[PDB]
Amino acid sequence: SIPWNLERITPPRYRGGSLVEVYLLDTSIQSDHREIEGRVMVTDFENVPEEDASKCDSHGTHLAGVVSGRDAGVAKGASMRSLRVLNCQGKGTVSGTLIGLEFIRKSQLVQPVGPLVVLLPLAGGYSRVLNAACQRLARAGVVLVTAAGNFRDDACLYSPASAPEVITVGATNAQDQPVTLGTLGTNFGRCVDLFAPGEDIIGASSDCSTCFVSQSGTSQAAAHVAGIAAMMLSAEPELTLAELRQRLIHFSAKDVINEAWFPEDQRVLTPNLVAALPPSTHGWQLFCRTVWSAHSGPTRMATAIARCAPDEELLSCSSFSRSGKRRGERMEAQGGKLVCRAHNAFGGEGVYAIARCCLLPQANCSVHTAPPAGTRVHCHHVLTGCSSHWEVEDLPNQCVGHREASIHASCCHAPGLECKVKEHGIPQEQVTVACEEGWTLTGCSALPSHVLGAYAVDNTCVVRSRAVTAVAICCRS
Amino acid sequence: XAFGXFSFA
Amino acid sequence: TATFHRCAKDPWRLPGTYVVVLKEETHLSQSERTARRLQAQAARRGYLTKILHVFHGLLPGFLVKMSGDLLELALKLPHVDYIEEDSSVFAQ
Ligand SMILES: [Ca+2]
Repeated sequence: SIPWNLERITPPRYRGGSLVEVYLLDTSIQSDHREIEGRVMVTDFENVPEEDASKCDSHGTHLAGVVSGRDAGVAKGASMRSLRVLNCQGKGTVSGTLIGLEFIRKSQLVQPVGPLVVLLPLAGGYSRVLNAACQRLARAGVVLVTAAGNFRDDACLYSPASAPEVITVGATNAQDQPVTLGTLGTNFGRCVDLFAPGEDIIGASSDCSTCFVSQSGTSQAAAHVAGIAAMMLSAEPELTLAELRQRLIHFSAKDVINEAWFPEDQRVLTPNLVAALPPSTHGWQLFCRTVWSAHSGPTRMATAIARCAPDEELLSCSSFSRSGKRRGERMEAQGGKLVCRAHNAFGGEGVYAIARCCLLPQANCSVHTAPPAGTRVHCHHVLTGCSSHWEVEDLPNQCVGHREASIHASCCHAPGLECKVKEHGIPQEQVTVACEEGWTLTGCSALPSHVLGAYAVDNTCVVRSRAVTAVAICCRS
Repeated sequence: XAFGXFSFA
Repeated sequence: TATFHRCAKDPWRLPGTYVVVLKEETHLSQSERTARRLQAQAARRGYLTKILHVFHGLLPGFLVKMSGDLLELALKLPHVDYIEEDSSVFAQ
């Protein structure tokens, strides 16, 4: 009898949301449906374009039920408030959506409550202004969850999906595969934070006050995550957005999506995570996440930058180009905070900088750099990361680089932190080395025969080449 | 679907 | 230095309505003044405008219904950061 989706997000060991409020920006909703009646407040805020009743409140009601519905919801307790920014045909405007976002912030200022989660189950093309409003609303301390989009396309081309400082959600089906349906389906790529159930999801139907319907979409996927977030913020109300994002990732099912469904270039960029509720099993833990930059573009002096959230430390930095036309990467300070910067080669199509960002309080981290000598540098403190760059066109707490390259070590003062280094080499398209269960990958790099790049995938270090050696740095309390 | 609405159109 | 943006997905564009975004520290009183200055400069040129909304609390600025003919004029108003043409969003 349990819907496939509510079982899927249930963790392998297990035992809400009322202190938290969830705002929904959507169509009108049928607030008297028995799934949600008394749990949702309709604000009667409305800003929608003209067309060009059962059907009018269909989309929204279903999602309100997914978030908070008493029989089929994720966060069966939670309080909701709805704003109407989509018309009866499911259409809205950027301007209207801003006015809605703005309404939420004003409400909050006038009658402050607890943590807020905002579900944005909608998408248009890339919008400078909409991404900015989202960012600003996020910095004011509000959590935003949005749909990746349903176009079987790179989510960075759509807003709010592409909007910085927002949890963006793609959709998977009962077989844990990305939803694809003809030319439509889940969006993907590096602006997608994680996936969640988004096919055949049962919830409240506005046909009648006790009816149910299965609907599919990245909105449905995002709604599961808003619910999960409402529960997470009820248990730990002081969570920052960054702490919350690190928890969603850590508690996700990993390596369960077959990445063959996605275009070749987006596979590496797309996170293989399916959202889940936190376990009854939970003391402090080291959380890290992998952050891909925008592609640097082909300019000769191009740089890609990967940044962490304000309350995270950058513990390592690597890079990747599909061509292998690369001048590597370096950790550089910027507004008193370290960022990961990667350098394109003359004639390269561009490169990605790939950060490892971790929640590490009490860390005092610095960078130790040595110019071309092979080249070596150490923490004279634990080593958490090696990076390397060169300026030429071609070729024990210690980093070693190429004799012609500069080498950079990330060194942290973190008592209570243990790190070890694990090496693996072979004759080869991809070499791989994983931290042991209970350890957190902090750094991933290749020993210096021509490498395309290296990247952390969860707690596995991947090195891609055209006698290659993967090197993983792993830490724990 | 135009555009990706109501269950993948 | 003020720039213009509109949606790359052409069917989703909604010409004739524009979001005028002002620089970060601009005060609500200034946003309002800038909108009126715009309407006035437009009226002198024979153009009707309608100020639909004045933004404050997240971004300063305003939403305006006008012919795109006026964009060169609007980009030169004081305090303007950028202007974006309104566009469509859809339930997902
Ligand atoms: Ca994002």
